[PDB]
Amino acid sequence: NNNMSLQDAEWYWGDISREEVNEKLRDTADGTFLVRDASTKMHGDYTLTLRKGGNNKLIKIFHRDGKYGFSDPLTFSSVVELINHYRNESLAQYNPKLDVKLLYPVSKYQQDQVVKEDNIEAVGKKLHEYNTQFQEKSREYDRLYEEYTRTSQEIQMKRTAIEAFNETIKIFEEQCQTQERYSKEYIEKFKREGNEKEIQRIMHNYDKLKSRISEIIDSRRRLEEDLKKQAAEYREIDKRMNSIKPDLIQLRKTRDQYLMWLTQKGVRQKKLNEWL
Amino acid sequence: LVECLLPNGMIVTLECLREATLITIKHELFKEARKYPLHQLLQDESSYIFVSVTQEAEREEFFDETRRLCDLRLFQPFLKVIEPVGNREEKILNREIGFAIGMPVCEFDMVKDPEVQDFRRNILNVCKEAVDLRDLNSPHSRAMYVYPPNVESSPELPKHIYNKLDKGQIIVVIWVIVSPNNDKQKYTLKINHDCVPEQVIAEAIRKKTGKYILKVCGCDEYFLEKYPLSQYKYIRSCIMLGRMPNLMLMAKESLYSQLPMDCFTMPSYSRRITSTKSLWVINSALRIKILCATYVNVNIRDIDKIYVRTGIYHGGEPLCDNVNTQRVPCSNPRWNEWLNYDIYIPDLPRAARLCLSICSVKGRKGAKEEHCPLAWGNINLFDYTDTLVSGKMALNLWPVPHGLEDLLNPIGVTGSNPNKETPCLELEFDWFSSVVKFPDMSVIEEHANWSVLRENDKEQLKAISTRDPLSEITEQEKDFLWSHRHYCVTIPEILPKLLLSVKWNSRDEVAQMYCLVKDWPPIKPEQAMELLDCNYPDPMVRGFAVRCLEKYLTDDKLSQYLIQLVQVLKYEQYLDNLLVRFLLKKALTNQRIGHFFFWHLKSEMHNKTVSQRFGLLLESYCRACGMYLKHLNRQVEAMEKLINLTDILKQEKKDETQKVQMKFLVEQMRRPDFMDALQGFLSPLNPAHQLGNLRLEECRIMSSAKRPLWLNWENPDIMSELLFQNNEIIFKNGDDLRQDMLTLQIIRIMENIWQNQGLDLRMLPYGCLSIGDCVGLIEVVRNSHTIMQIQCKGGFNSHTLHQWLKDKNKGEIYDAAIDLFTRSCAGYCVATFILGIGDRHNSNIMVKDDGQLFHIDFGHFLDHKERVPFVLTQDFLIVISKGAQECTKTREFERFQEMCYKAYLAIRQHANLFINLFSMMLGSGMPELQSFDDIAYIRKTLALDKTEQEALEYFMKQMNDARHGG
Ligand SMILES: Cc1c([C@@H](NC(=O)Nc2ccc3c(c2)CNC3=O)C(C)C)oc2ccc(F)cc12
Repeated sequence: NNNMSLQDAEWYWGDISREEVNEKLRDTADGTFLVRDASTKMHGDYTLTLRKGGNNKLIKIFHRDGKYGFSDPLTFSSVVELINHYRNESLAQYNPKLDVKLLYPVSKYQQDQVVKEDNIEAVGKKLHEYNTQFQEKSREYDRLYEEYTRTSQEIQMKRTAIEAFNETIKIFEEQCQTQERYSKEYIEKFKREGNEKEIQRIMHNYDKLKSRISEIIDSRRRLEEDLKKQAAEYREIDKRMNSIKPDLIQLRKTRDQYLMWLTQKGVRQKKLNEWL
Repeated sequence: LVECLLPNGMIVTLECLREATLITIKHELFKEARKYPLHQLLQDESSYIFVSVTQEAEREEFFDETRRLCDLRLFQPFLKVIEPVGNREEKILNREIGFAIGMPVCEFDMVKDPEVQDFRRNILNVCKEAVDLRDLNSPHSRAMYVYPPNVESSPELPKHIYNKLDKGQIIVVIWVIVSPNNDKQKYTLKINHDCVPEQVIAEAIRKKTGKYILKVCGCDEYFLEKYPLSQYKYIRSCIMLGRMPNLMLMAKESLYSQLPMDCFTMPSYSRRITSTKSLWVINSALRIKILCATYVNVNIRDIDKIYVRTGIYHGGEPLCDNVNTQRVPCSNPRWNEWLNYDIYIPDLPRAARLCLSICSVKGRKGAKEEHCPLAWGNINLFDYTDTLVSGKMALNLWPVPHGLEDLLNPIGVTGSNPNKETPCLELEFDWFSSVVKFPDMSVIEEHANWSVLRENDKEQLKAISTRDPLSEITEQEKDFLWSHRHYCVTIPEILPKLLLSVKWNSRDEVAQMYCLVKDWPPIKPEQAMELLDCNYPDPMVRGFAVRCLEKYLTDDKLSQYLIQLVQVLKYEQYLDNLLVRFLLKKALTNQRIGHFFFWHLKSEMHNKTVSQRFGLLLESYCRACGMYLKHLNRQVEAMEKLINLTDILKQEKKDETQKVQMKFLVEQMRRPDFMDALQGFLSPLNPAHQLGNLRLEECRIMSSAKRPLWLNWENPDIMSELLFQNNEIIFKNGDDLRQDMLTLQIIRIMENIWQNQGLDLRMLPYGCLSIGDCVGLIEVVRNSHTIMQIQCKGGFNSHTLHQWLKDKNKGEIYDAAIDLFTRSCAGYCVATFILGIGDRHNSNIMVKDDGQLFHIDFGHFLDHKERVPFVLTQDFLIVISKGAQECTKTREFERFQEMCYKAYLAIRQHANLFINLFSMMLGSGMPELQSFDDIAYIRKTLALDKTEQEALEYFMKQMNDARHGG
């Protein structure tokens, strides 16, 4: 019949934690599901988790008097019966607000065959070839992250000095226009006696003001040289991380899939830290 | 040389010294103007001030001429001379407030955002209702504000404390230094433990033969409130250790004359200041347009496509499916695509958001399209005035929190990255021909009053109400709860469960809950603190979880639960909410709260996501605190000196040996400006101790990892010998200290439960405090040695710790240095197990003076997260079994295991409270407390899926596996 034992249910996982079911129903299409043993451990509860639109729904499978189901009238034989009944029927039978059908089961033989090197002799060597690089994406990613967070600390300082020079340079120019107000009628037009004090008084005072107002503008224009050289390099190190972060996500799916295929399912070793 | 800018178009080059004040630079300035041309149009020195730019690029003017040259923080040495403008003292106060909070007050005026500007003018009646309360009945009311009673919430005593009082009698030493030539007449009394502080003094004057106040000798704590003397944390903690309480009678007027009358004045901005459709009338889906990304930073030859993933959330949970956009190429990121959502407009909840992002599709590997986010950003859908956003909008995008792999960041902060060199993203929302509001609470309690017998299964309600907040919840139970919602008002501790069952994307569920929370009976404030984490974002829930704090939380507990009440301000969405009107009305009536209120906010102003709502909140405290702002300024300048001095060691002197560095340190500290800021100020670790004259012979550079800094002060009190007589502190620059600040707060809450049960287990939760970004203060404990030091001296053997502890005390007291090594070697094992601590060895274990067994260095607790079993080393067993050869069957430690069992259980009947403190800390930004996936190990060590008798058997198996485990 279609009533088999849940020991061979490919969608059946059994004894795993709530925090590993969450990253198996993460960003997946609706009607994705699996069944595992309850956490309260009554030996035969088998909770069900359903992914209906973002959220992970969680459904109970009661086990009174050798019968199965969701409601009080438990009227099914096995979970392989109850799970196959809803892989082609709608869950709106039980819940009018849960019109979903158990479409995509989360298998486990799907990724156990993706592994290669059937003999264990190549498993330890196809393993050490994938832990030298994941332990290199560790260093290669933090060598180019402090250099990122550091340069972000420098741009915020240089960008503040420019608000310093844009204030200073405006404090000098506000005097050249108020200097000219006085210098035209109070001390030179009234002093028309052919004296040379104006060449020493205003001609030697107005010159040092103009040798300062431009003297500061030559350092604001100079400060922005390294700010532009630095804001450009801040994007070059922000682009190098993006070409490294996704490849740093794949090597964490290849080591763990080689630390489980034979490294633990083939043996329960405390020998983990020499065959890596 | 300084260049001055005169008021008549002149310029003078004046030679200066780096200690001159503004007068000696100004009154001498106008005497130099004689030898320059237009000297007769100038005026006298009066009616003129300076103005200049500082390190913060501010146009500050100097009304305070008593300041000196180096104290100004100029950018280049120039000046200007004008006449004054504005209010005179207001310009002086706004410079104080800006030095405390670390940023100019003028910055908060160039913010055009109308949300930032109605907080500032309406918060000022919380800063005013306090000041009309700290000064109602003076000088007495002003007294309790500055030195508030340090009492315990529970009047009555445990049973292991009432035993040490023979017939309820205490022996206290009432010093009386009233001789005009400062001579001391100590007394001694035998009085009860339930005596008010106005009867301890009412009878110490008939011994001698009124109008006085008591005080703790050595650290100026005061007994001003009419409580039972045994309820203060000084009296109550002497009866435990069997020591003698040393008081000192004083006169009131000697206290009231150090309370300078301060005032509060409304700031400058105090006086600077139709046809609506409800949301329940619109009929449409929710559609949002995506125009273009201004620019993104991804390589060309690596990434293929990019898209913008979006979602509509209500506090961590999606209200509908997630929508994507098409995969445009890297070079031309423009979409112009309307996206449509399967949510109905009147079915949007008041606290809904929009969480979007920009991901990249590498692919090219079978069907393995590996997605990876590039940026993120959240935005509210409603407004602080109850108004749905309807228009166009830009949004700069934050960086992805590195360590996070999810494609959206629902937990982040809703706002725009104030940096401008960031990937921008234009949006556009849909216009509905007018403003669309949210319904008021009188048109919502009719939609529910319109859409509207015991039982036998009351046991399943109780069985769920008493469950873990991190425990499972099934679809069958959520419908069981919501159906029986009109009977959950008899089991009020179930409300955090009845809210995860309601569905927030349907406005008949929500409209019926509001009429249910409006009459809910109040909860204990130990339970109404779960309703403030990142899972209960509604504004009627969070306004219920704050009327329960404000009448059932005491200042004792608030002081203990303040590191988490400052983290749930980052979980808020608006600025003028009800949690901030509560934590501000408290910091303005208790300088003990306000001291740590300040330093917790100030410690994280360097983080750009929170740096604008804290700064607005500091500025409102610093403006109504009063006289205490002067002490905070003197504390900030002290740490500023220390941060600078340590940088030179970390950058310039970071390559030669310690010979040159310890001489450079005494060379730098002996300097007459460093020496004047580092003396005469209160302590950041404790506002009741007050530092004093530094000791250059005592201060030294330490040879630890980062090479921190040892510092020794001196108690300037006149009876500092009775209490301790030195303050020692570590200063660290380069190590984050929030991992430990929380580790030491659990240890301090564990020990407080044990003490009330009747179990006299003794921890030592010493002080710790982070002041800024990777910089903090580490308190030092006096007369204590690490196990490594005590054993390396005695040269392998396993009786060294017993020989040492036997030498250091012997005779009639040897039965107390073994009773105390056991009452504290148990507590620090039923605590380093429940919290999965496994980083323990000799160098971080310390036995104090009489065998107290002290744990230290809770910093590398993580960095590897099978499990962490237990320790119970062999040489700690010999000290428990009194040095006997065979310790495994000794009779003395069978009451040892009996007191570890009573401890493990009492921390298990209070496992919810420990769960509701790691969850209030998830959006803190700490890199190892992010999601509930990290607070999972609490349930595997407390055995929360098992039952009680099965839990105890789990721990007895754990001890025996390590009692002889290697
Ligand atoms: C973290 C952390 C805790 C939790 N403790 C652990 O998670 N311990 C642990 C460490 C390593 C391993 C394990 C367990 C298991 N397997 C490992 O390798 C509590 C809540 C259980 O409490 C804190 C308080 C303040 C703070 F800053 C951080 C923390």
